[PDB]
Amino acid sequence: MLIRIKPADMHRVIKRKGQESFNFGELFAYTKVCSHLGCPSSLYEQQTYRILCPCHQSQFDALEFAKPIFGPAARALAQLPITIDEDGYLVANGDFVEPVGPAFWERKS
Amino acid sequence: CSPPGETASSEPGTTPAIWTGSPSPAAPSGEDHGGGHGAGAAGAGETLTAELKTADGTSVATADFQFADGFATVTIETTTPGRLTPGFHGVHIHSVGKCEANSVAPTGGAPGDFNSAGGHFQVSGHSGHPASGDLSSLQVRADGSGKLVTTTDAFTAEDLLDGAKTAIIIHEKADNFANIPPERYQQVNGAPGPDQTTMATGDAGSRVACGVISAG
Amino acid sequence: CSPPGETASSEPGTTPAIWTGSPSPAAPSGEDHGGGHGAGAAGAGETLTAELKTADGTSVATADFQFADGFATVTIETTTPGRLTPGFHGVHIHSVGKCEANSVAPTGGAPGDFNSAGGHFQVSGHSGHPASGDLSSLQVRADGSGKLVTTTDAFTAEDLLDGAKTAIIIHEKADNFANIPPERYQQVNGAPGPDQTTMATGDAGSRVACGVISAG
Amino acid sequence: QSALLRTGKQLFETSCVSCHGANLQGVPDRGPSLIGTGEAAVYFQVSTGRMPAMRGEAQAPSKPPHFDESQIDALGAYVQANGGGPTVPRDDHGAVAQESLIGGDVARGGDLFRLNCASCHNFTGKGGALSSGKYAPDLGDANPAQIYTAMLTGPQNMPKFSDRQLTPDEKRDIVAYVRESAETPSYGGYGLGGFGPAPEGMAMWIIGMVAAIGVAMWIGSRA
Amino acid sequence: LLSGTGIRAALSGITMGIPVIGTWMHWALFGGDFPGEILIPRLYALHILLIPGIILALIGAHLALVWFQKHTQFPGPGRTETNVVGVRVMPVFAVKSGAFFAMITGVLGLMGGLLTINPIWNLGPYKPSQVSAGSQPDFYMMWTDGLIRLWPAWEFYPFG
Amino acid sequence: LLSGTGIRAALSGITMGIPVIGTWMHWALFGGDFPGEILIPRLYALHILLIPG
Ligand SMILES: CC(C)=CCC/C(C)=C/CC/C(C)=C/CC/C(C)=C/CC/C(C)=C/CC/C(C)=C/CC/C(C)=C/CC/C(C)=C/CC/C(C)=C/CC1=C(C)C(=O)c2ccccc2C1=O
Ligand SMILES: CC(C)=CCC/C(C)=C\CC/C(C)=C/CC/C(C)=C/CC/C(C)=C/CC/C(C)=C/CC/C(C)=C/CC/C(C)=C/CC/C(C)=C\CC1=C(C)C(=O)c2ccccc2C1=O
Ligand SMILES: CCCCCCCCCCCCCCCC(=O)O[C@H](COC(=O)CCCCCCC[C@@H](C)CCCCCCCCC)COP(=O)(O)O[C@H]1[C@H](O)[C@H](O)[C@H](O)[C@@H](O)[C@@H]1O
Ligand SMILES: CCCCCCCCCCCCCCCC(=O)O[C@H](COC(=O)CCCCCCC[C@@H](C)CCCCCCCCC)COP(=O)(O)O[C@H]1[C@H](O)[C@H](O)[C@H](O)[C@@H](O)[C@@H]1O
Ligand SMILES: CCCCCCCCCCCCCCCC(=O)O[C@H](COC(=O)CCCCCCC[C@@H](C)CCCCCCCCC)COP(=O)(O)O[C@H]1[C@H](O)[C@H](O)[C@H](O)[C@@H](O)[C@@H]1O
Ligand code: HEC
Ligand code: FES
Repeated sequence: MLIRIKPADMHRVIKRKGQESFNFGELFAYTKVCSHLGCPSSLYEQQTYRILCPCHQSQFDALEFAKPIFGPAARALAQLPITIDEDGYLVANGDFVEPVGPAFWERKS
Repeated sequence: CSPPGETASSEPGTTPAIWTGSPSPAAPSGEDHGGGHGAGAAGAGETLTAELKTADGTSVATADFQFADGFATVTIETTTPGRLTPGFHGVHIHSVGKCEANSVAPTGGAPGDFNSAGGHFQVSGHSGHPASGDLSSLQVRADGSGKLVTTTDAFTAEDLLDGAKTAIIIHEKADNFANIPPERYQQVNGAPGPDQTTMATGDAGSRVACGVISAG
Repeated sequence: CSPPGETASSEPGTTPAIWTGSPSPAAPSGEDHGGGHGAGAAGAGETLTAELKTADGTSVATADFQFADGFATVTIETTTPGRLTPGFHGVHIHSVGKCEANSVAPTGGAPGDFNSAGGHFQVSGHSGHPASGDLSSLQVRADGSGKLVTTTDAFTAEDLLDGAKTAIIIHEKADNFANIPPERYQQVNGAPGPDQTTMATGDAGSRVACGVISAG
Repeated sequence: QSALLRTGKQLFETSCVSCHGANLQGVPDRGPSLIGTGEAAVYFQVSTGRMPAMRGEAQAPSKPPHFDESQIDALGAYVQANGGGPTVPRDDHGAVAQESLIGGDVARGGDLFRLNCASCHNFTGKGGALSSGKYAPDLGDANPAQIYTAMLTGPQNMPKFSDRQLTPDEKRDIVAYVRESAETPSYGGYGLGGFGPAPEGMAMWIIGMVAAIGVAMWIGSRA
Repeated sequence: LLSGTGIRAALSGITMGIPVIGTWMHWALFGGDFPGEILIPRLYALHILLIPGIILALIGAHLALVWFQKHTQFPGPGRTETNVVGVRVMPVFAVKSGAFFAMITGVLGLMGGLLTINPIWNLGPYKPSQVSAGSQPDFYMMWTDGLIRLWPAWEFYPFG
Repeated sequence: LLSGTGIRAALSGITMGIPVIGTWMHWALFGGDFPGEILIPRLYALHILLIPG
């Protein structure tokens, strides 16, 4: 999910380690797959900047790095590094710095 | 427990740089190629464009000629709706590709868009009859547009990549080539033959357009 | 029992005729587009070829003219390897499309491939300078091939689709258009002006090739 | 070649003029005329040995060749000169090509084989039966040149596959598939021939069922 | 290729030739023409659940009938129509039946290893245009196929 | 859509979660990653023959 943070609310953004430059201006790309059991977290709420997952009602604070601020999720959504290539089209400026799906035993190392 | 890695208040970041993707080494075994042609030279391919500008930098026209199956197919599109007046223009291939506003290769007056190192840019082994150094004409109506083709293949893609970049220079005359034969017409000095300068290349007033054919 | 219908020894039969498939009706109405163009006339499209033949009935050149995006994107290829000699054949557009071996529309000498009803086939409203009827020199070297184009769009597909079919006629002259200006050169009668016959269209010796552009 | 033609003629005159009459015209009701058969036909047929044929029957069976490669070439050259026709493939040196006829693609070769060859031969080139005493033989003995020439000249009751019908690339692919299917080991045990249902049912009834019945006779008591 | 050719022969041709309802049975089994897109799923259901379920039920009935209608025996010294001479289930019969089961499954495993059965990889994918020369069913349907082959091409053509 | 997202959550997520053998169980059941092309045939077998039996 590519979300456009409002310019007024761009000052409330808190960035993760190694993900400070991931956002392209006011464009933030976060994996849709919920960090808890992997359902898409499609329910984006603007004016609250909360990415809610319908499967188990977990909210991730998009303003801050997409960390879960409610519900079963405990890990933040992986943030895609984005930029613009030649011709101005949006492209990924790399790969996720962490595994993106739901967590599993061989993770966080 | 909280995940080991979270939160970064310092290091605000930077705007991502413009992405510059690299050609695929894995997916492509080699380098993808575009136009295909014999290209009996260092290599030009079946794609060659050019922009003929004006004395003030305005785009007079945009030509494009490339070899496909041993015969060069070409086409020119008018760059402005009124680049050429309601008349005729003579297009000639000039050996010097510098589409400058005014230059003089020899010691003499520097005509407008006269960077050519002589008349028609004939072949290396041909310097007599009007070889490929002469191109097709450009007739402009009240509409002021250019689109038409001829069959001028004394030079090919191999000959195009010569020692110096060539150009197409369009002056504002018709195509006659001493149409007054010696039987009836006569020269200034009384001789019935034609003029060497006129026979070498299409000679007219100040050049109207000039465009380098070095993939301009 | 045995099948009711069998064993017709008589009526030996006939060879099936050559199949002439009918076009797909509204059911499979899908068909390939024949070419998009402005078509400011009864309709010509973006596809039109022609064969410029010689006085001996053999093809010399093969021209192609058709609008692509409002401008004619044309191309000409020599149909034989020795059609044009080592020199510049002067192309021109004749209003009369009959590529006859020798004809004379007016009352006078009938030059070879002189079926044109005048000089250069200009536009209907243009009869002065060398409009789209005029064309420059296309060069064939010792190889004997012709392929090179210009920007001559005083007319369009609508103008080409005129009352009479037009033709591309290549004589054996270059494109100069009175390269000897009146300042220095003089004519037969002493007047410094140019010749009307030479100015109207490219005048040369016997015509080399001629081909009707009516989808020849 | 002059001497090759002479050798082919000498072999022909003392081998087959009784049934392919001298002048290569066929003896009515003993053998067809060899005009137009070509060198490929001679190579395939004589190398497989069918041609030193000592009976007129439903089908000419294969047999040990009666001529060595040089004599095969001599006979083929003689027949080609007399009639003129298809020629056997050859490699750079000049010998009959064997490895060069292995097409690169094997899936394409197998598809073509199934569409055209398996029709009568088998799924994997084992033999097949035909109308009246005829039969499509197993292809496991044939070498790539023999397979290619068999396609090129329909030997007997076999459709003649011209180069136009099966481009030499397609024939090379079919040859590759034939050799691969012939030389490939049976995965899963002993492929009982290549025919599934019949050899499998016989092996059941003979190996598994006799084992089961013998074990039952051992366990139980006759009465 | 082999088994699909067998299906095309038997299930399609025989079913569709039946006079009054042949085509109706064919279309209702195949969900339409022969290569209908439901044939194999339907056969899969029939072959993993429906027919094996009926076979299991009938085997249960068979074994229960054998069990409670005491097994018959050949005439012998002490064997009469009103007694069963043999061995009791527990000590001897059960052990020997289990051992026989072990040996039968051993024979089946040995043959699954050592003998190749149905090399489908050799038998290309089914295509109506392709066929082999063998074209036989398993030995249990071989008698039906042989009947098809041998019967002397007698066809009747009633009114239209 | 509903049943697929339910499967993705329950089966896939909770299977991958299991500490020592979770990912192995997931790969054994789905024959690969979650959308493995054997999941529904396997469930069909389990549902019409195995579990009903
Ligand atoms: C419709 C019909 C049955 C028509 C007649 C066709 C038929 C079965 C003819 C007989 C075949 C025979 C026996 C041919 C030999 C020539 C002949 C007829 C000789 C005279 C017969 C005679 C009276 C001999 C004296 C004593 C006698 C009866 C000897 C019989 C000899 C034989 C062949 C005995 C065993 C029977 C046998 C193997 C018959 C062929 C049937 C089948 C289905 C074999 C299956 C089978 C095949 C076909 C494989 O290719 C294969 C490849 C690799 C591993 C396994 C197998 C395999 O199991
Ligand atoms: C790569 C790969 C997947 C490989 C594996 C292949 C695969 C998918 C499956 C096969 C793998 C397996 C599990 C194979 C072994 C199968 C198996 C259970 C074998 C058992 C045989 C065995 C190990 C015997 C050991 C020797 C021993 C001490 C024997 C005495 C104790 C035993 C085991 C007694 C068993 C008794 C037995 C067979 C009971 C069967 C139960 C059933 C269904 C019916 C009982 C029953 C019977 C057996 C009658 O005969 C009968 C006759 C007349 C009327 C009624 C009945 C009746 O009700
Ligand atoms: C009791 C349980 C044990 C079961 C037997 C298990 C045997 C295991 C063998 C070893 C492992 C598997 C080897 C697989 C490698 C392999 O497949 O084995 C062929 C051999 O094949 C043959 O000839 C047969 C040789 C004879 C020996 C085997 C005979 C066993 C039979 C009798 C068992 C069934 C019982 C039937 C009873 C019959 C009587 C009925 C009354 C050998 O190659 P080849 O010979 O060249 O095959 C040709 C391709 O090349 C070539 O292209 C191709 O075109 C073909 O020509 C092909 O034959
Ligand atoms: C799971 C499915 C189970 C089945 C359930 C569904 C079955 C429904 C069947 C009834 C549906 C209607 C029948 C349609 C089709 C039909 O059956 O044909 C009729 C035939 O009536 C006749 O005259 C025949 C009698 C005259 C000849 C006397 C023959 C005696 C024979 C039968 C004795 C041999 C029996 C031996 C049995 C052997 C058993 C083997 C094991 C005439 O044609 P018609 O009804 O107009 O249908 C037109 C198409 O013929 C037309 O080709 C098409 O173009 C359409 O227009 C269509 O509408
Ligand atoms: C149907 C399937 C049924 C299962 C059958 C198959 C199961 C086979 C499992 C064994 C296969 C080998 C394990 C591979 C994977 C593995 O497990 O990770 C190991 C883990 O060892 C450790 O240190 C862990 C101990 C240290 C922490 C102490 C933790 C105590 C916990 C367990 C207490 C909570 C238990 C609660 C139970 C709750 C139950 C819930 C109902 C270390 O990694 P490694 O063996 O090098 O494997 C590399 C990948 O880690 C690497 O990401 C990859 O890149 C590769 O390089 C790979 O090779
Ligand atoms: C029934 C039609 C038929 C088809 C179609 C057919 N074959 Fe044959 N094939 C035969 C017959 C019959 C023979 C035996 C010819 C002879 O013995 O004279 C034969 C002979 C052969 C041989 C010679 C084997 C040997 O050892 O002598 C080979 C190899 C072969 N075929 C392979 C092929 C190939 C490759 C194709 C390409 C599709 C093909 N078959 C298609 C029937 C056919
Ligand atoms: S599946 Fe998204 S929060 Fe649980």
